[PDB]
Amino acid sequence: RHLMDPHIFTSNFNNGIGRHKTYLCYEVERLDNGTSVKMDQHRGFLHNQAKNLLCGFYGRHAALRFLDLVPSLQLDPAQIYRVTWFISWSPCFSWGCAGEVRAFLQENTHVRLRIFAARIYDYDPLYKEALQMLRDAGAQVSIMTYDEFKHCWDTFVDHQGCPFQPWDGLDEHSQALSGRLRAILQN
DNA sequence: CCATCATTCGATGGG
Ligand SMILES: O=P(O)(O)O[C@H]1[C@H](OP(=O)(O)O)[C@@H](OP(=O)(O)O)[C@H](OP(=O)(O)O)[C@@H](OP(=O)(O)O)[C@H]1OP(=O)(O)O
Ligand SMILES: [Cl-]
Ligand SMILES: [Zn+2]
Repeated sequence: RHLMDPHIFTSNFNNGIGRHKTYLCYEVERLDNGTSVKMDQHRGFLHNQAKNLLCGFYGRHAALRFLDLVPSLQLDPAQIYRVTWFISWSPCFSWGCAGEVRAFLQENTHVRLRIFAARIYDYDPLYKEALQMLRDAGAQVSIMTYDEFKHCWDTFVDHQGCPFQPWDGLDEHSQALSGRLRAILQN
């Protein structure tokens, strides 16, 4: 029902250009005997609650906003689900975000998590430890390529019929990030 | 409250 402005998608998911915000598009699928049935009702997008020192508020990261909304998803404890995130920045360690996602996965063994990041959040000096902790908790940690960007455009954006138009350098940036993520996950 | 930055889950500066 709720779709993202095209300008907001192309300004926030560009994998060579940073913004001072995080968007997270999410999709939930049920895993059956062999198959997976797509649950169109369980998809949407959100962004971080911005830091706001006028109120003494040091923000709430997009990943923790997703954990906040999990109860409202009303996932049946008797079924197994795969959650996919398409997140403009990779999850941080230093605010405790990777830790809470790990705790979530340990507490909810019927939920399998897949994360595709557009960009690596290395402003956090412990960014490697975040990506390794999520992998160690059983999350698939990946870089967004053309296929994931095009899927997010097609699925989450208010395109009004406009096909995905890849930005210059999309493939080159995806490959370079893919190489940085592989070196981090080798250990 | 915006505007800027060729913008790292905002920091500044101007009014
Ligand atoms: O079932 P297929 O023959 O592979 O059709 C695919 C498939 O459609 P769905 O998204 O409806 O399943 C792609 O998604 P995947 O299942 O392969 O992940 C989709 O890509 P988007 O998710 O990017 O929209 C793609 O694109 P489109 O619907 O734009 O044609 C479409 O067709 P093609 O792969 O033949 O282009
Ligand atoms: Cl985070
Ligand atoms: Zn965080």
